[PDB]
Amino acid sequence: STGSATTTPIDSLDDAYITPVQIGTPAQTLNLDFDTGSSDLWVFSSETTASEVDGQTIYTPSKSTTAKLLSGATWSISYGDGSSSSGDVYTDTVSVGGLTVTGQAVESAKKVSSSFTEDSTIDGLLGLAFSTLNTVSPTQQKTFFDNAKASLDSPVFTADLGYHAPGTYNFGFIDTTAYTGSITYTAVSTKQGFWEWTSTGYAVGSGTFKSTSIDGIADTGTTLLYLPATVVSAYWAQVSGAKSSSSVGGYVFPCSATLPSFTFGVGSARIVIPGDYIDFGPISTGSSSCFGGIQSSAGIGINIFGDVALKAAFVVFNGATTPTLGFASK
Ligand code: NA
Repeated sequence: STGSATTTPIDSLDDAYITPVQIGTPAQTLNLDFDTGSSDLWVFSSETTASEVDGQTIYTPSKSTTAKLLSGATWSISYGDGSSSSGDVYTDTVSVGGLTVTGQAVESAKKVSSSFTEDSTIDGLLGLAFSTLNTVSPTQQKTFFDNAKASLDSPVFTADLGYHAPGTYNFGFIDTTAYTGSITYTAVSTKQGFWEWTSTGYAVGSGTFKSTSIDGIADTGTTLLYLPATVVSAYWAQVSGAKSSSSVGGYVFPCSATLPSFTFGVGSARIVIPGDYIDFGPISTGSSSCFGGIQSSAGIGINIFGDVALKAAFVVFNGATTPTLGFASK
């Protein structure tokens, strides 16, 4: 089997991407944030505290003939941005892009933090990191990908995120029309439960490539590119008037600037992030200070290849017995 679904930016900045997901029978379609940095499929639901729901579409298990309470199971998750959610668990039929899993754990939120309530466009998350991070207790649950894997034509999924445009998540196949050149594969460590890999270095603009190992994660659920402070300082030093602002919480730059590209290495291959991808616009409405898309990972404890990086590439998440990542230009 295979599946193919379109993923759509939630706003004009590509802050996140939503993908429609069918849950239950008859289908209830919710727009989920596919997150390769976490391992829970959780949804706004008929159980979510009413004051914490503001425009999201909810999953109502009582209206699904295939829903069953997973008795005694609870979940609770905290993300890198300080957001959180928790609740109880149902099993139900879940389909993405035509690919169906029966008996998927659907984590029903009883509580969500303010950042979720305030984002009306995201109805929940679909985690695609390794199932070792799943938070369900006392019986850990599998991701949608791990439950689909054995049925797939190939044990893979691909992320093809758009810049200010829709893109695609595919399950079970490589679309050889979706990228240019060849795919370069690189090793993955699953020790922390992430798609963790080592970039071979970077360049700023037309500058020389610096060969240096940068360990980080491929995380579709993180907007920005978080790299070591040395690398980030080298990038922003090429933008007149850029500076790190403790008040704003990262590097800002004049909105009048033209940003340089940023290149990262994947083995001997190179992925180029155009400068435009690094512009996240005014820090507040009408400001002439703009927020940068490359930020320091110092204090986060890991480097994160978030959407700024991933949307410059066709990315293969190879879930074979020995996982690997692949990157191609597009
Ligand atoms: Na922000």
